[PDB]
Amino acid sequence: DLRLHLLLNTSVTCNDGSPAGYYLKESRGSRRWLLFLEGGWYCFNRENCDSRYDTMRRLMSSRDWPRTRTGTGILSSQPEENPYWWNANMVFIPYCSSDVWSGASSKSEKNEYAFMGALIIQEVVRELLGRGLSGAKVLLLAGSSAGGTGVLLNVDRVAEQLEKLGYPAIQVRGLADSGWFLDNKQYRHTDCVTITCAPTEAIRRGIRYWNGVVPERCRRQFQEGEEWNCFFGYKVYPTLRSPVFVVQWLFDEAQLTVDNVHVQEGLRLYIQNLGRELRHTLKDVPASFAPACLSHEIIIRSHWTDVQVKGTSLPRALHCWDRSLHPLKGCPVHLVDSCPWPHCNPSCPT
Ligand SMILES: *[C@@H]1O[C@H](CO)[C@@H](O)[C@H](O)[C@H]1NC(C)=O
Ligand SMILES: [NH3+]Cc1cc(-c2ccccc2)no1
Repeated sequence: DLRLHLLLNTSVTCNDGSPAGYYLKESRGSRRWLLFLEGGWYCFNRENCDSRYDTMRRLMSSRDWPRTRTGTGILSSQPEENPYWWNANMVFIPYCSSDVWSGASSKSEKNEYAFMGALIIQEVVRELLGRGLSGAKVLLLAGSSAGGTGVLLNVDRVAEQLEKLGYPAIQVRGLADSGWFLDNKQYRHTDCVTITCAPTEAIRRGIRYWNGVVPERCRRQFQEGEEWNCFFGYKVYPTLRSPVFVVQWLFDEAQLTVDNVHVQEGLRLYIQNLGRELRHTLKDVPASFAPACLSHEIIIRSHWTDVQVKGTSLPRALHCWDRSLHPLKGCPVHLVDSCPWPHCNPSCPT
């Protein structure tokens, strides 16, 4: 079990002004630290944030959080469940800012909600430095779904934070799971009039509502009013300096949802073209794992050890990545299926 700590800086808050926090399991022997960002979509105006507060309140508030959590998948401390990093220091950071971890805005007389995701990450890192992170050799910032996109938005800022604080020896790296989306043509169309709003338009509105922040080099490329581009992995990844491993199902359920897909020729060609386009964007990503499955998230699932690409599991590929950061015979790090239909890989989740 990981133990809850609410942030000592009470000005860094969840949506409703309650303190943000983190769950921690220390490993005294180890100089490896895993900081995991939870996911779960977002909200981008008063009306759809109010709805999220009624029936998804744990994603908006710490008032009802439990005192402990069990570590699962890559956050497990049992080598049988976690062949990769079972002896690491483990941190789970709950997602309570509804801003894809991009926001820097406080609740105030003009703001019903606070959107502080970017500041929550920075404050967790601080307070951890007084609990043993100051002795680390590797900090892996990982996350799933909205948390995976959050890795891409925040990994270089964590690296810059630690450099300016006087810790040049800690190696910061990223692991982005199910956060690599395409701003592609939808299978059926609707103008943005919540349910009808495409992610490009929803994120453009959200950035303005959240006071959202994107990595500096990407911001400089796309400039004012076009920062939404940096929420799409294939556009922001080439601007990053930190090593980032990309995990992405070729037919992600969240991607199909935003494409208005729920089989005849038209839809067959649409689905096959989606897999080809995703594979094309990963062509020159040297650390990646992309199976031809219809699913969503993987790295904190207990059975994450079961899926393989070309005979190599995800825990193995991540271990091969570690070795490469010290090509390797029989220990690959770029693993992308070429078969073109969901579940053409027999190891896909059921
Ligand atoms: C608390 O967090 C706020 C928001 O990031 C920051 O401006 C302030 O400096 C922090 N205070 C301390 C004492 O760390
Ligand atoms: N939790 C799923 C999720 C997906 C997204 C998302 C992020 C960027 C672009 C399109 C969708 N945000 O959250």
